[PDB]
Amino acid sequence: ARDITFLTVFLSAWTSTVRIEGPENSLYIPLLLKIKLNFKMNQELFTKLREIVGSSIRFWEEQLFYQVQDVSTIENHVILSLKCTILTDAQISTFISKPRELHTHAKGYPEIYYLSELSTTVNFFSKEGNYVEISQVIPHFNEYFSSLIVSQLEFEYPMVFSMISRLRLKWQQSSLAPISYALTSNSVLLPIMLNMIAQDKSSTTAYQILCRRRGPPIQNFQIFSLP
Amino acid sequence: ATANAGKAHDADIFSVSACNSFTVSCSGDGYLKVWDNKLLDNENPKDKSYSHFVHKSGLHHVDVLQTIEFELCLVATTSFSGDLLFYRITRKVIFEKLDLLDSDMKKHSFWALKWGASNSHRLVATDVKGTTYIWKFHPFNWSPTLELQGTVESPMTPSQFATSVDISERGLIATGFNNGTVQISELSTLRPLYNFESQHSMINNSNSIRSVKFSPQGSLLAIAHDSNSFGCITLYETGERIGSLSVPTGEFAHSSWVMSLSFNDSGETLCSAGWDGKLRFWDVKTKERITTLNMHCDDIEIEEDILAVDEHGDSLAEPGVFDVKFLKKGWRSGMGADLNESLCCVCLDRSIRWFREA
Amino acid sequence: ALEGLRKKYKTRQELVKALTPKRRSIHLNSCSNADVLAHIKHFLSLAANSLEQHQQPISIVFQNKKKHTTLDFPLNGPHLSTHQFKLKRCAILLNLLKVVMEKLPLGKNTTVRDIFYSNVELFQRQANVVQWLDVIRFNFKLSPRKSLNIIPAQKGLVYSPFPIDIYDNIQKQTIFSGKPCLIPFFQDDAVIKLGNIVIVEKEAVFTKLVNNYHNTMLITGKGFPDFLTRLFLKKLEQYCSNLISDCSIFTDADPYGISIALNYTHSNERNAYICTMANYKGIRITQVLAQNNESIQLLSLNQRDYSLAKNLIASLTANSWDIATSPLKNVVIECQREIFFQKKAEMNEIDAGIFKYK
Amino acid sequence: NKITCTQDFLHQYFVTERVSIQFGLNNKTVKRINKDEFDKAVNCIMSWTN
DNA sequence: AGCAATGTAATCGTCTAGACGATTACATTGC
Ligand SMILES: [Mg+2]
Repeated sequence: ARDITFLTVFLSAWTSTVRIEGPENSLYIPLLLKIKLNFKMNQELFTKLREIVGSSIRFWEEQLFYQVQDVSTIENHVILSLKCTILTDAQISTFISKPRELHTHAKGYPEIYYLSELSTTVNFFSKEGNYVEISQVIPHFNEYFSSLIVSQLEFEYPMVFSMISRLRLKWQQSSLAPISYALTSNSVLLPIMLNMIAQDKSSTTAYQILCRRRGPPIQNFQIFSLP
Repeated sequence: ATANAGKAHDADIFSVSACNSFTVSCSGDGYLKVWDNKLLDNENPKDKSYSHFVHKSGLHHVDVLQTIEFELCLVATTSFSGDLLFYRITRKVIFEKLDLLDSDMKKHSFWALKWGASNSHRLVATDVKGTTYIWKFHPFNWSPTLELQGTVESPMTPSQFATSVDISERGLIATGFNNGTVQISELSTLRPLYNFESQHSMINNSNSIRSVKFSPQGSLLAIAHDSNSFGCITLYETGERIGSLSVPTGEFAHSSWVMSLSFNDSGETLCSAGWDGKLRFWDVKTKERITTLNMHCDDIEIEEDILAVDEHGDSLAEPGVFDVKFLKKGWRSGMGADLNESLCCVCLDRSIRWFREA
Repeated sequence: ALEGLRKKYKTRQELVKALTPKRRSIHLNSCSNADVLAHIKHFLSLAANSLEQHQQPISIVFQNKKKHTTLDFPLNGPHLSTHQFKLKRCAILLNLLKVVMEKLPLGKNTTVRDIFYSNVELFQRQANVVQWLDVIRFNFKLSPRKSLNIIPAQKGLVYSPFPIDIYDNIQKQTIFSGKPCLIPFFQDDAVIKLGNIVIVEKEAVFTKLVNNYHNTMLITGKGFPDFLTRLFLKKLEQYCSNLISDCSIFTDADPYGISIALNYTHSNERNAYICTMANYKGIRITQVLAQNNESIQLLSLNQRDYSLAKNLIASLTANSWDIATSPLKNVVIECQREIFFQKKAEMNEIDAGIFKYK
Repeated sequence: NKITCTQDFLHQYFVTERVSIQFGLNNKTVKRINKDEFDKAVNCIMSWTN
């Protein structure tokens, strides 16, 4: 049971976690995806923190192209039920599952793993103690959930927390079956092309700031904006 | 009644002007053909055609300016691509092209043109879209300069062709348009005093305005338009209607469009130039026809000077008239130069014929 | 993971170009069926095996019409331009490269329309198929017209009172007398046999002449003529010039008709195949105002009708100077006349016997 | 492994910083903090209050 | 309906790092 838990970057002192349900050239795919944000802080504080957490629906719906369902709180958490808009179950089946069993041979297809939970453990240490101040945590909810996207979550998981890569996938997935249907009169190359699109590095946020920058207004990145 | 300058140009003459020394006339074949006003006894104006190539696209409008109070004379002309082409004609004759506008402003197609004499020389010109600019002359070691002082934007949306313009003495820039709506402004205020329209209350059509001329005093305002198959003239006294000069048979003054018309020096007559070929002289009091000048191509037996066939093969026995002008006293030379007031005309068969009555 | 990409490469540049996926830039180019078949098969196989085994992001690079575009597969340009839906051009390219494979060995040409209707939900337009065909035709040093077994769809229609007989060594097609059918299709070798020419537009006046028919043949590409109609006219002239006489285009007065006629008359400096008999006797604005002396026919010029009328004045007069003598003199004068007059005529409602001599 | 910082990479390389209106990725308020100094600081903060 | 042209929008070179401006690109007129 392989699990990956990102190291605690002390920006305040918090952590993360990616749970995977797979069997152990790979392709990572969203489940069917709940993002937990338990604070673990040893008032209305929980209410306002949940307000900031739920203020990111505009991000999750206009940048990552997700679909929020529940903002339920299981007694400690501020989880967000997220269902992918691009990688729907129909697409998940059609792109990879059909050739993964129809063309049964030593193909070399990428073994698809999964991921469901992203449990963040942001633990603030207020200078005055129990009391806090509002709008003072925006450059703390924006310099963690943007740094984590920039550093690794766009490299090792370019299908679930990548803005531009998912944008490209939803832009060019329509002409993804007829481009191999006209190349080998089959659909063998669909998993290979879908893995190559994820493996592309020229669509991550790292190689996108450093360019000629013809178009300014994209990748707002100002998530968890105060209402 | 005067020496006709037949076959002047070879594509199509489109306008004419008078300067008491010059009779500048642009045309479609690119070059002006200024004619000296003063002949001696019988010298044909054909050898006096001091042509000078200006722009190969073509020319439609032309207007001059004479200031004698040391003898600075200018000639403005607009092309069929849209360009102000001032030409300071000195005196033999030299065509020094002048550049008084920066290239930055030169982005639109100017259409109309008319000079305004100083009582402070002024020139205005309408754009194809409908904008109307207003310059001001500062000639004053020697550097003529055209300076802007206003621009009366077309109120309508979408905007029309903005056919004609005027710079009347007291100041009323009657910017005609392609369907009524004769914009009226002020030279020192740039604020539209009125905004006229076609008094016609018939079905929706395209009744264009061909000419807008004022009175020497500054009271009357002649308006020439067409009811899409005829010619009509309705006065807009400073629109407010005074009357509709026409002829009995209906409500029309000509059998085709009234392409151009001009006022007189005393403001007591209104000559007309129609596509029907006649020159019917109106009056501001009786509003009745005075005389008719039918045109035909049989004045000279020899065919080398007269033009009767167009480029395609039809017979121009019925030539249209694009522009006529009036000359003040002592402008033309010859018999009856001082006792009579002369006028010039431009026809379809490319023949400029100066005229004189009585 | 940045642990190995940030602490070892330490430059803003020299990294976005080095740590870029290894792209196999593939050229489309490397006059017979077997040669093009083998080259296209080599392209398809080299793309397919590279995607399958080596996992290589392909980069299709080719040449376009000379006055360079590269279609990368995984949109691997590190510049997210808003206008970037580039995989719908690549999947049409690679889909036409499969229809070429499926149609070359049969040796029977297929029209563009059938190919489009086979996969309409993918191509989404019949213009896209033609656009991408005229690129892989050029990149293969093949003629756009004599090409890899893809043909036009016979837009132009001809009425002829005598059975003309084409002769193509693809065997002969035959236009029949008195049956307004489409112009038959043939390659650029046929010896056309007869057993005059009046060209029209809009198919409406043409249908009216078919209904009336009071030895004149009625060639007519419907809008702006197609390649088949121009080849038909050219070969008809060059094989039967001693029979036919008085070719005459017939378009209305809009500054569109003067371009439809110009299509038959003469193309740009690179004008290989054009009918040279195009004596353009069109319905001009001086031919409607003469018959207007028997919903108005005359329509005022808008901002498209004119903007395109003064673009055939700047274009025609670019190298040739003398307007007095030129084959485009008639076009330039008629083009200036519409701009000056501000009103365009029509030919649909003013049908008469002018089309015939009598 | 561990994540870097959005500005650590943004400042190691020479970015003209005007992307704040375009990318919104420039927050000047806080930066990366070493784990040892942060730990000792929070320990001192807790020890002061008792 | 097979071909074409206008209009503007977007990107691509130069010249002052962004801008503007002087160029191509393809969508939306059109017959
Ligand atoms: Mg038409």
